[PDB]
Formats: sequence, C-alpha cells, structure tokens
Amino acid sequence: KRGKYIRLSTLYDLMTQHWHLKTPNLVISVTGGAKNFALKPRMRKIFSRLIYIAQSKGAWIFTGGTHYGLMKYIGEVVRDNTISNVVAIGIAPLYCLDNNHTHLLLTTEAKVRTQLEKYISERVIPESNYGGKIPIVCFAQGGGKETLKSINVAIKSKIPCVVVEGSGRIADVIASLVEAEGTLASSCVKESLLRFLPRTISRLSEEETESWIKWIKEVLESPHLLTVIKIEEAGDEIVSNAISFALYKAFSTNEHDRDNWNGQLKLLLEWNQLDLASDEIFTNDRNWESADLQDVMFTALVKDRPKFVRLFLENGLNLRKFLTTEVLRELYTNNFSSLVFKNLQIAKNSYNDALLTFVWKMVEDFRRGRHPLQALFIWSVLQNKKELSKVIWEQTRGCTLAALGASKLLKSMAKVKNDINAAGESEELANEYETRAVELFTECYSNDEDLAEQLLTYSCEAWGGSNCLELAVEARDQQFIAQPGVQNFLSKQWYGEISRDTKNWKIIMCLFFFPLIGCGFISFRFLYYVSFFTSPFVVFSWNVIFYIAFLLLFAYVLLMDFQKEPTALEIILYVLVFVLLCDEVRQWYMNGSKYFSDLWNVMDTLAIFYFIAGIVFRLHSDESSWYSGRVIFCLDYIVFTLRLIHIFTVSRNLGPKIIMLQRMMIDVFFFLFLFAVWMVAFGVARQGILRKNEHRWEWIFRSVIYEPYLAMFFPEWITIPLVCIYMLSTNILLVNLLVAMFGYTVGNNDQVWKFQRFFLVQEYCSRLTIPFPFVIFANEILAWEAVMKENYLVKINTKANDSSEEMVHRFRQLDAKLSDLKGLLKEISSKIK
Amino acid sequence: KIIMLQRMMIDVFFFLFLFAVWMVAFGVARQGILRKNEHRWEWIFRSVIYEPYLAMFFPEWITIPLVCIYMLSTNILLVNLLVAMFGYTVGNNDQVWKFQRFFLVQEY
Amino acid sequence: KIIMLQRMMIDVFFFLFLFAVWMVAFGVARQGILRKNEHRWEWIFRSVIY
Amino acid sequence: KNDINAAGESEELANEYETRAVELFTECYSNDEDLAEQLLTYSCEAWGGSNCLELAVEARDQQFIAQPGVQNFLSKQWYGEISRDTKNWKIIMCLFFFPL
Amino acid sequence: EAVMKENYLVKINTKANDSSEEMVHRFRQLDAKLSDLKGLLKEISSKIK
Ligand SMILES: CC(C)CCC[C@@H](C)[C@H]1CC[C@H]2[C@@H]3CC=C4C[C@@H](OC(=O)CCC(=O)O)CC[C@]4(C)[C@H]3CC[C@]12C
Ligand SMILES: Cc1cccc(COc2ccccc2C(=O)N(CCCN)Cc2cccs2)c1
Ligand SMILES: CCCCCCCCCCC
Ligand SMILES: CCCCCCCCCCC
Ligand SMILES: CCCCCCCCCCC
Ligand SMILES: CCCCCCCCCCC
Ligand code: NA
Ligand code: NA
Ligand code: NA
Ligand code: NA
Repeated sequence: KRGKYIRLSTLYDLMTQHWHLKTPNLVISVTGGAKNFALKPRMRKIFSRLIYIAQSKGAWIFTGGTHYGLMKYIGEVVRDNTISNVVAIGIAPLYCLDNNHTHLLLTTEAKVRTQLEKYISERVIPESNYGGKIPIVCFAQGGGKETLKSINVAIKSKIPCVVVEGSGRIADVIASLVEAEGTLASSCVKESLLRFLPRTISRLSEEETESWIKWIKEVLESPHLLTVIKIEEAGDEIVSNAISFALYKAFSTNEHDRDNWNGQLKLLLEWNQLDLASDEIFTNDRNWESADLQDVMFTALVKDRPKFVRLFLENGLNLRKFLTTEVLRELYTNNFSSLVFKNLQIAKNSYNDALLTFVWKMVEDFRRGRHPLQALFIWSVLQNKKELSKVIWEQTRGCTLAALGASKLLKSMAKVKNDINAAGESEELANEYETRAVELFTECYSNDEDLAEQLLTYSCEAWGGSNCLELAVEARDQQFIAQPGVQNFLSKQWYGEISRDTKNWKIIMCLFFFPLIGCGFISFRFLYYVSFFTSPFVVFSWNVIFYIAFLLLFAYVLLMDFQKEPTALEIILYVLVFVLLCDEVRQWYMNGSKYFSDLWNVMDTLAIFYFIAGIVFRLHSDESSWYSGRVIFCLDYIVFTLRLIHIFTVSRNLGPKIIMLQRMMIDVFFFLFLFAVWMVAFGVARQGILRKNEHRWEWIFRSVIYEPYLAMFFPEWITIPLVCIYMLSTNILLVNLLVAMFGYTVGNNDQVWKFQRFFLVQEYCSRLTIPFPFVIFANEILAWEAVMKENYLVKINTKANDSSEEMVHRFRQLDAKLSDLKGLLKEISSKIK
Repeated sequence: KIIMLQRMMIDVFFFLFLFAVWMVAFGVARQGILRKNEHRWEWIFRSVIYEPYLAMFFPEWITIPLVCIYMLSTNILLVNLLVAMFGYTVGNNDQVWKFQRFFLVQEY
Repeated sequence: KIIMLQRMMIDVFFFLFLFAVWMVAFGVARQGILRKNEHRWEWIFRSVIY
Repeated sequence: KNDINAAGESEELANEYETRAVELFTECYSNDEDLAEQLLTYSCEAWGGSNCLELAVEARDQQFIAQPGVQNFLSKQWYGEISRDTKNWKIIMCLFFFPL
Repeated sequence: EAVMKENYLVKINTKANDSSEEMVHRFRQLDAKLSDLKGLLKEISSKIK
C-alpha cells in the first residue's frame, strides 16, 4: 500500500520529524541503473544478510530506487523482512521505478544523495554510541563510472567508511589494488582494470580514462576506509564482520579516542566482534582498571553477547560483586520476555512442582520489590539463552546441582504445548544440562567417591530446596541416574553398613543365626548388631521372612484353630496385622491421592479393611455371622498371598525385566477389564434368553455379573450368526491378549530400567529402617567441585582436535609465509636496477 | 537357541513355583471355607497341598470381591507367565552362545 | 501400538477363518462316521456347521 | 510395473520431494505457527483441487505427516478450542457437571 | 512462504562445508601463488646478464 515519493531538484527534518525514527546505522548501496546484474548464490546472500543487519540495527538503506538488478533485489528483500524495521529510502531506454522501497526521493541525482548522507555523518547525537556521529557505511559491488565517483565523494569529502567485495567489475579492481603498496601505484590502475574488464576502456576517451586513474588513486589515499569482503569467506556473519571492521577503522583512526578505550569497546560489543575486541583492547598495554567494565557488562548480558560475557570474566570481573540487588531486578522485569513469563504462568498452573513454585516466586519477588549467581543463571535459562547460560553455569558454586535444577526447570517448561518451537528448544537445552551434569559428576566420581557422594546429598542452601538426587528423580533425568556413580551410591545405601563384598547368602544365614554376625563372617566396613539390622537389605530380608511366617501362622489359625473363641493365636494375628496397618498409616503421608493409584498399594489397604471386617464378624457370637467371618478370612488369605507373590515377582525381575513387567501388568489388567465387560454382556444375553422372563428382583443385578463365571468355573437361522459372535468376540479378546504380551516392546534401554531400579529401591529405602515386629518401638565440598569443574572444562575444551585438524589456520599460516617470500623477491629486483 | 532356552527354563520354574504358592493358599482358603471345621489330624497338612490339584485334574456381598481375587490372581500369574516368555530377550550375541556351545560340549 | 494392533486383528481373523474351515471338515468327518447314514434333509447342511 | 527402472527413479524422486516438503515446512513452522497452519489448509486455487494435508494422506507421505508441525496441528484440531494445557481429567469432569 | 523458501534454500546451499573442506580450490589457489613466485624468479635472471 504505502510508499511515499517526492519530486526534487534542510531535507532530513522532513523525514525524521514527519515520518519516522532515528538511525543507529546507515548503509549506502551504489550500483546505479545497471539493467543487468548477475545475482549469484553468493551476492544473493551478501545482500540478504545486509538487510537483516539493517533490520537488527535499525538502519536506512539509501539506493537508487529503480526496478533493475540489485536495486530491485534490495527492494524485494526489504518486503521479505517486513513479511517475516528497515527504511529503504530510494533516490533517483529509460528506467522504471521500483515498487518496493519505503520512501522515494526522485546521473543527475548523485549530488543530493551525497549532500544528505554527508549531513547525517555531520550530526551530533546524545545517545552517543559511535561518538555520536551516526555510523555511515557505503557498499560497492559493481562497475561503471557512477559507482566509482560514489566511492570518491564518500571517502574524499567526509569520512564514511566504504566496503567493497571481489565480485564485480570495478569493485574487484579496488579489491585487487589494496593488497599492494607501490607509492600510490601511479599506472597500476592501467595494469589493473584492463585484464579483468576489457570492454569499458574502449568506449570513452583517454583523458577521462586517465581521469579514472585520478579517480581510483585518490580512493587509495586512505586505505583505512576500505574493507574488502573477500571471496574465501564462505560462512555466515561476514557482512557484519566487514561493516563493523569498517566502522572500527573509521572510529579508532579519529586520533581523539586514544584515551577513549571504552568507546571502542561499546562499538565492538554491539557488533559481535569478539576476536577483534580481544587483541585490540584487552592486551595489557592499554590501561584499564577493570572497574569501568561493569556498565559494559550489563549491556553484554541483555543483548545476548555470550562470547563477550566470557571475555569480560576472564579479563577480571568479580561477578559476585557485580550482581548487586538491583541489577537482578533491572533484569527480571526490564529484560524478561513476556512470552516466557506468560509461559511461566501456564507451567506453574498446569504442571506444578516444588521447584517451579520457588522459581515462580523468585521471578515474582524481583518484579514486586541470597545466591545472586544462581538467580542470573535461572534468568538466562528460562529465556532459553543457549550460550549465555553456559557461561554463568561455570561461575556458579553448586555446579552439578544447578545443572540439574536447570535441566528440571526446562523439562517442565517444555511440557507446555503453548509453542512447540520454544518447547522443543528448552527440552533440547534440558537434555544437555543433564548431559552437563553427567560428565561433571563422572569427573567428580573419578576422584574420591566419599566426596562425590557427599555432594549428591548436599543440603543446597535452598537452591530449589533439594539435593542433586531429589532434583533428578522428579526431572526423570534417566542419564544422570543410570551413571555408575549414582548406581554405586544406591547399592551402598541399600546394602547399608554391610560391605557389598561379603556374599549374598552370607547375609541371609546371619538372620537365622544371630551369633554369626559377631564373628568375622560379615566384613561390614562394638555392637555391630545395630548396624547390621538397620541396613535396608536386612530389613527387607527380615520383613519377607516375617511375612512368610505370618502366612504360615495365619494358615494354622484358619485350619486348626478358629473354633468359637479368639484364643491366643488369633489375638497376635491382630497384632501382626496391626503393625501391617500401623506402618501403613505412618506411610499414609506423602500420598497426594495418587499413591493409591497402582492396584498393588491400594490393594494393601483394601486387604486389611477386608480383614478388619473379619474381626467385626468374629465378635458377634452367632453362627450366621461366625461362618461369615471365616469365609472373609479365607478369601483374605488369598489376598495376603498374592502380595507375597507380587513381592517375589518384583524382587526377582528387579533389573532389565522391570520395564517389561509392570508394563505388562497394566496391559493384562486392561485385558481382564475388557474380559469382564464381555462377561457382563454375555450374562445379560444368557439371562435374557433363558427362563424367568418377568419374575425378578435385585436378584438379577447380582447374578448377571456372576452367572457366566458359574458357567465357567429355535435354531431357525440365528445359530449361524451365533458362531459369528464367537468369531468376533474371540478375535477382539485375543487381540487384547496379544497386545498385553507384546506391548512391552514398542516405545537408551539401559538407562530406562536403571532409573526404575533406582526409583524402586529409593522408594523402599524411604521407609522405616526397622523390621516389622519393632515398628511399635519407634561449603567445603562446593570448593572441591569447583576444582572438579575446572578439570572438566579442560576436557571438553581440548576435545577440539577434529576441528583443529580442520586446517583453516594452516591454510593461512603459509599465506603469511609465502608473502614473506613474496616481498623479499620484489625488493631484491629494486637493488640491481 | 541355547541362550533363549535354559534362561526360559529357570523363568518357567519361577512361575511354577509362584503357581505352587498360589495353589497352597487356594487350598487353605478352600479347606477353611468348606466343612470338617474342627475334626483334623496331619490329614490336613497332606491334603491342602493336593486338594486344588484334585480340583484341577452365603453370597451376601463377598461374591463380588471373590471375582476381584480372580482378577488379581489371574493378573499376577499371567504376568509371571509372560515374563517367562519374553525374559530371554532383555540383557555381541554371537559370542554369548558360542561360549555356551563350547562350555556344554567340553563339559560332555 | 496402533500398528501392532489392527495388523494382529486381521491376522487372528485369518486364523479363526482357518479354524472355521477345519471345524467344518471335522463336522463332515464326525457326521459321516456316526449314525443316521441315509436319513437326511437340509438338517445336515445346518448341523455340520454347528 | 511397466518399467521398474523408471518406476524406481520416480519413487526415489518422490521420496525427495516429500523430504523437500518436510524441511520447507519445518522452516515455516519454526516461524509463527498460525501462518504455517494457515498454509496446511490452503485452498490451492485448484492445484490438484486439494490442500497440503489432503495431498499427503493420499500419497501416504509418512514423513510429512509425522513431523511435529503437522502432529501439533492435528492435536489442536482434536482438542478444538480447548487449550491442550488444561488437563485430561479436567475436560471429562465438565461433562458430568456443566457449570464447571 | 516465498520468504520462507528463500530462507530454506540458503540453509541447504551453505551445507556444502564437507565439500568446501575438499580443498580442490586450495590445491590450485597456491599453484597460482607458486607461479606468481615462479615468473618473478625468471625475469630477475634476465636483468643481471
Ligand atoms: C522357609 C523360608 C523362611 C526360608 C526361605 C528364605 C527366603 C524366603 C527369603 C530369605 C532370603 C530372601 C531374599 C534375599 C535376597 C533377594 C534379592 C534382593 O534383590 C537384590 O539384591 C537387587 C539388588 C538391588 O536392588 O540393588 C531382593 C530380596 C531377595 C529377593 C529376598 C527374597 C526372599 C528370600 C529369598
Ligand atoms: C498385605 C500387606 C499390606 C501391607 C504391607 C505388607 C508387607 O509388605 C512387605 C513385606 C515385606 C517386605 C516389604 C513389604 C512392603 O511393604 N512392600 C512390598 C515391597 C516389594 N514390592 C510395599 C512397597 C515398598 C515399595 C513400593 S511398594 C503386606
Ligand atoms: C542367596 C542364597 C540364599 C540361600 C538361602 C539361605 C538358607 C535359607 C534357609 C536357612 C534355614
Ligand atoms: C471359537 C474358539 C476358537 C478357538 C480360540 C483359540 C484361542 C487360543 C488363545 C491362545 C493364546
Ligand atoms: C478369570 C479368567 C480370565 C481368563 C484368563 C485368560 C488367560 C489366558 C492365558 C493364555 C496365555
Ligand atoms: C483422565 C482421567 C479421567 C478420570 C475420570 C473422571 C471421573 C469420571 C466419573 C465422574 C462421575
Ligand atoms: Na470368548
Ligand atoms: Na480369549
Ligand atoms: Na488362576
Ligand atoms: Na494363569
């Protein structure tokens, strides 16, 4: 729709006050009305990165606004960036106008264009990044007389830097006449420009062709205003590597900023020029006190310059002193994206955990109003700052802990389906913090194990309120828990103070004979009995041994005993069931109404509440309910044995088979549910066909459920589709049987069961450490892993060997060596003349 | 197949052991419900083991949780059957049985 | 599991079809061996299936 | 099956147009999702008379449809105007009690 | 998506890095550099004769 045009033969105020904003940058593309322009894949990429740079910095792009070649391509990339701001101001047998430039200002036109861009270079700006002065860059890529005087009237009149590149007619000439000092090279303009564009010279006079030598040689009077985008730069970020190096040349060669090292820094920080700021600013010949490196640091954090945050820290900057109380609150509401904070609302409400509630409250108390480094780390983790958060992680104190808390915080924010691009990136970043915490902890465990396991259970000083183990189970970090350091820790927490090298049977035979513990039979690590009978392998072995002897005594009570009076056997049957209930109520904490959602732990409570009702029917003294108190004991005897069968089932397949099992358990429960649905519908069909048509009660609703199980434990033409029922009901129920068989397969497999073997054993170790009959009777290590982190960061940094075998340093280290041989060849010719 | 077999042999022996445990508990429940309440000997301890195999070779509200036993005892015993089937899979596979084929033949 | 299922559904339907073919041939063999040798109707073609 | 050399080449060229349409659409879905899903159901101005989704099911283009952009589109077409972040049980208990 | 296609064609075109690491340009860019050194060796012999 839009596009403004002004016929023209003082100007700048009629477009910054009436129309639009201010310029942090200003690019000049000069080709002129070249009706042909060979757009390669390279030149299509150079002038597409350039408009993205002008989109980022907010520049004006002055060019000739006619619909030909580059200037129609520059215009159509501008509307591509307004589809996915850029102000492409245009100034111009006959050319047609370009319908893609934002403002039009239409040979005869290249004087008002110069005297405008020479005025914007003249300005003084109180924002003052480039010493004020509004950075002007002039590109050049093609040939002709017009683009030659455009480089002239830029460089000669004022100081805008000019960038050329080696693909074109005369921009390849000046790309060849800059790697040469020949005392201005008075006729090498003729020795160039003819052998690389031979048809333009035989179209005009000699006195103007020599004027082109006068044109070119006054460009080269200042080679600090001439950057060349060379051809071998086959990579991204080479336009901004040339624009910033052109702006750094024109700024630093003002002969006024010798005391102004900071203005060179903020320029080289806005562009991502790390390898230029390291060797031209931080070289210890320049005098800085590392005290004014703080406002430059706060800009390196908010604009996401991760390589500059790392450079400021390794040149001396105490990040603990820098992160004051108000810098964190100029960072959590000023520089916090609201799309993440809106996504932080949905994660806190829909998938709520204990870590998120600390994170949601610590985001809030900074946007409403002490571990400062671990607040900057969460700030750069929530916003998916991929490489800034890797710099702050290396400065934290609890580094294995914060690598797991970040890996949990991202894994919860990637459970939100509000945007699967942000939820796909943060899941990917969480999978490389869990990997970051594996290989840091295997570095900690390759040192002494007593310190690395001191670190697993560190009290966190309220990081999230949990140690590294608790923060890894809730994140379901299967790679952190399947590592051999954590598995060795759990197998020592389960074997207890008994050594794991004694034997397996040697522990069991000490239960049946107590005086074998006091000898040198077991090789544990004065009253070793309180150490033997507190290890949860012995507590589990005694509880199963007690539970079998409880079932062999409940079998004697049921058959031989139980005449009419609850004699001395049946009273202690309450007391053994009472400690099977007293431990359940003391484990009835931490349930959340989801502990009973597994059909083997609600079965435990429903086996006692179906047994307590057997003590109710016991103490009624009538034969009509004494026998009803026996059939509810005999039915409950099978429930107590299936729990023993389930204990033997889990404790034998506690390994690689614990994933196949307990997935097949809920797959057979679904088949038995579908079989119960079919037996109900078979019961209605069998009751509706047979007799007693209308003679009914609530007899029916209690028989139809059970009549097919009593059936388990007129043929006119309907008998043939009765078989088609038994060819359909057999098919849909056998498929549910085979889905139960093979459903464990479909759906890295070592870390799946090692997480489950960890999660089940730590669930049992979180019970009481005393056996069944006796339930009624009841910053020095953070400094160590800071050493272990620096040893680890050396490992991953010197793994750049297959990138060191990429010889891009060796492809160019002999270019300096062949030019060392080149220049000595030339000067020895000058002596013998 | 010498790794699949003899791993499935000790996996079916565990299922038959758990089935024998369940048939013992089914025998106590069937003997305790039926008659001959207090008229006993060592007749009981030798019959309860065998009465369910002779069974293999008042409904007030307890009959519905009797089916929930046959929906639990079927579940925990069929899982032990399928663990016996598929337990050979979980756990370079050519050198596992070539060691066992060597170890059995050198044992003979 | 939606690929394992509905591939096993048409694989059990083929087994139940082959089982129905075998039960038909078992019905002819059991009817031809037992009595009522030549005393027949369309009683036979509706019983041998069942 | 008239010539399995020409039928082996055109199957190979079809498998790299489906791949050409996966990685173009994941580029479209790494930008805003409301425009990429505007594009899945484009009325084609009679290209073949069908959108990108209808032209991918009949081709059995399993790689175009298993990509996370198309799976996220369908899980929004199935959850409807309900957000997928509510809960699973939270939707069901509103059927039994309309004022929730 | 015409904008989204041109962003995509940039991705697959600049994936020629393992073919750029094939140094067939670098095997011949020094042949012009060694011949730059070669011809200057020959003409300096012609001056001292
Ligand atoms: C007639 C009765 C009283 C004598 C038979 C005694 C057994 C019924 C008891 C004593 C030894 C017990 C076992 C001791 C060692 C094993 C293996 C153990 O599993 C592991 O060691 C896994 C390692 C880990 O979890 O890290 C779990 C308990 C279990 C099955 C116990 C289950 C029941 C057992 C066999
Ligand atoms: C009927 C009934 C009701 C309550 C308690 C019991 C006694 O149960 C045990 C006996 C011996 C050892 C451990 C237990 C025992 O508590 N487990 C079973 C352990 C193996 N899955 C419960 C659980 C622990 C971890 C997850 S589940 C029996
Ligand atoms: C790990 C093997 C354990 C064998 C059982 C020990 C003997 C138990 C019975 C002792 C009376
Ligand atoms: C009409 C009954 C057809 C026979 C059913 C055989 C099913 C066998 C299931 C074994 C897993
Ligand atoms: C209550 C009995 C339900 C039927 C049990 C079917 C089990 C089939 C096992 C075949 C491997
Ligand atoms: C996804 C879990 C849904 C649970 C069922 C909700 C309750 C249904 C019964 C309400 C009377
Ligand atoms: Na059936
Ligand atoms: Na069946
Ligand atoms: Na059974
Ligand atoms: Na069974």
